[PDB]
Amino acid sequence: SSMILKYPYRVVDTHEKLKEAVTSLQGARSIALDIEAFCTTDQAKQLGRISLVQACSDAKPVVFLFDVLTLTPDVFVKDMQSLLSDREIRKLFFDCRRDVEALSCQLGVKPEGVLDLQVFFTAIQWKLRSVNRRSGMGYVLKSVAGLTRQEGDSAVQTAMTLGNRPVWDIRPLPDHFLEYAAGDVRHILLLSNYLVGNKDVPVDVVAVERLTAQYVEHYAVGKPVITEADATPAEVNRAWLERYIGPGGGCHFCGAKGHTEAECFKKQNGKAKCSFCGEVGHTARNCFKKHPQLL
Ligand SMILES: Nc1ncnc2c1ncn2[C@@H]1O[C@H](COP(=O)(O)O)[C@@H](O)[C@H]1O
Ligand SMILES: [Mn+2]
Ligand SMILES: [Mn+2]
Ligand SMILES: [Zn+2]
Ligand SMILES: [Zn+2]
Repeated sequence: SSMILKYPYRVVDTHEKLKEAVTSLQGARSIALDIEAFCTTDQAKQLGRISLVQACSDAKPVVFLFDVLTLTPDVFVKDMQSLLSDREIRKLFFDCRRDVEALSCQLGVKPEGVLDLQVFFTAIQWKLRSVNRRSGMGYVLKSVAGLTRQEGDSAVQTAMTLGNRPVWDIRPLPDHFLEYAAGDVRHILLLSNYLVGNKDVPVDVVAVERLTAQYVEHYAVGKPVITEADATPAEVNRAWLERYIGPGGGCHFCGAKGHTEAECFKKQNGKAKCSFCGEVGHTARNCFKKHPQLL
């Protein structure tokens, strides 16, 4: 699965290349998606103009970078909409809210069969700790796969953070912009191997598909979305978490919300440590080394 991180990118910027990419993605079971958009100077909620859509599936070891700007939304949608609409093909996102709004407003398509892995992580946190906070991809990759995420080129990130120019409008795109764009979908598809079809994961994939579908419905309405689904940008609607995931959990050792027993201070600090030999698990009064007359 760390093979996914070495998938090279192909730029899909012609009608011919688009048919080929579409043919390959049609054979997939899961497709990780992302959007790179023109930076908004204003810094309002919606993504700016779609520049690239990035796709990486379990059907081929490759990241497609669809140059929507060059192809035009019209040509892109003609060939991609049935695949986007096909609920039998899982679309994997990391925070789908804005991406879905953009697909709806700018391309006229609503994706079906969507799974939001940022929402998946929060659902796990809800189930175990009563935490409805959203985590960045870095934190999630670390916590779930033990991977330190290789950041993208700092020029790209800096240009974007300044917010005074579009950034993603230049053509051709330099190589380091393309490599930046390909980053997220590889991480998304990698991450889905740890979350989907894994019995160590305490939430059902279908419950998260159902929570994801609330986000798709809220954000794919053909127009800019005014009222947000979540109380603040960095969390997940608690009422939706109760509905699709169930009641929030907490620490089985001390009863408090916010942590599990493996992270409980009181559980670790409460365990017997031998004052004589140092080993956790017995007291001194039961220590074979301190008292050999117990052998
Ligand atoms: N630091 C940033 N400052 C401004 N816009 C950003 C920034 N990061 C991302 N964006 C915008 O959001 C899009 C999605 O980025 P990402 O969520 O990494 O896939 C980018 O293509 C930009 O349009
Ligand atoms: Mn994104
Ligand atoms: Mn991205
Ligand atoms: Zn505790
Ligand atoms: Zn001892």
